[PDB]
Amino acid sequence: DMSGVQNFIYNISGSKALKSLRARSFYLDMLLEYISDNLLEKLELSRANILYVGGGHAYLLLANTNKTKAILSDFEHDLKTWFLDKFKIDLYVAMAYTEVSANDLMNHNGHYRDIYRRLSQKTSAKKANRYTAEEILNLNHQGTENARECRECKRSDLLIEEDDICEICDSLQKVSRDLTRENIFVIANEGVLDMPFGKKMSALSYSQADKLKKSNAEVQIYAKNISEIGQNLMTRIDMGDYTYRSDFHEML
RNA sequence: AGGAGUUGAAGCUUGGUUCAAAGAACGUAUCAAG
Repeated sequence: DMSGVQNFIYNISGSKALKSLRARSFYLDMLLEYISDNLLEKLELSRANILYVGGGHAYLLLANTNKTKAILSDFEHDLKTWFLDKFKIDLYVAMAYTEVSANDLMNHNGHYRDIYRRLSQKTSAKKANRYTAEEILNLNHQGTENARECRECKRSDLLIEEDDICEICDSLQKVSRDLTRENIFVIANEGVLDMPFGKKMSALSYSQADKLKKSNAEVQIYAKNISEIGQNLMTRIDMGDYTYRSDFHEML
């Protein structure tokens, strides 16, 4: 459960507000996609365990073992720290597990809508008490004063030189500029848009950088269309980007 | 030898016909988009 997605989509006041809007609306979905897929990868598991991924929500179905509990708490700590590095209080995921017996989801004694209700109660409980003590202490201690800010992300750190737009705040605009229908999305240790756990996204087109797919170890592919099912391994991400002309003057 | 008595009376006082028609209905410049 990502909270406050709307105020991050509309955290724009600059010139390029058409591009940044579609950039952020794509970016939240793709963050939720890679976060879920990396959890399944660290759970040595296939993508069949996803019931549904939507706008800000991702419901899952895993096993009930204590090893999964340990890796779930570690995933909690890593993901929470990575958001607290990048989006200070702006974005927050609320992972809560609920346990059910195998008889309990057979629906013979009922008890399924209250499984959703209990998961909502635990999600709201973790939403009520978000950060721990040392997270708030570090988050107040890392404050500093500067004479510059970015104009969308009104934010006084991680700003580039000679120009006054924050690094995600400019990366979204650039990657929104080069984004078409048949374009491919790729993630690796070198990219443009920041994702946990330290692997970025390039979102490069069919161009001179297609040659990474040869020996693409530790590299994943997010697709709009699927044609090749040999050694391509492109999984579909559902995003709708119809564009007639992209210039409003020619359009009118 | 001329005297009187009528000095105008009645009727219609406008009738019908189209009673605002076609045009423009904001254009631009910053803002934005590229």
